[PDB]
Amino acid sequence: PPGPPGPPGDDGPSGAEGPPGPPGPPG
Amino acid sequence: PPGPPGPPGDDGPSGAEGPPGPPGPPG
Amino acid sequence: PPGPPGPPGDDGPSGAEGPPGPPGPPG
Repeated sequence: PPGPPGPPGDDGPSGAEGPPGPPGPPG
Repeated sequence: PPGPPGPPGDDGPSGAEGPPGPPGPPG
Repeated sequence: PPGPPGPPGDDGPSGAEGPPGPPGPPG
């Protein structure tokens, strides 16, 4: 009689920080 | 025998908001 | 005995794009 499956894995790491925004308005 | 490994974890959470974009064209 | 835990999940999605940059320098 084999054991039950192990616990579900942890959630992965957080994704990277988002890319920079669009360029600002003209001065 | 031991049970098999558990189900794979979910994807991680979303990253933080990106930084501000480049400064606009000069006046 | 129970199995090993599942592998940790994938890296999450990227954070949202940043806000628009600061306005350009003055003329």
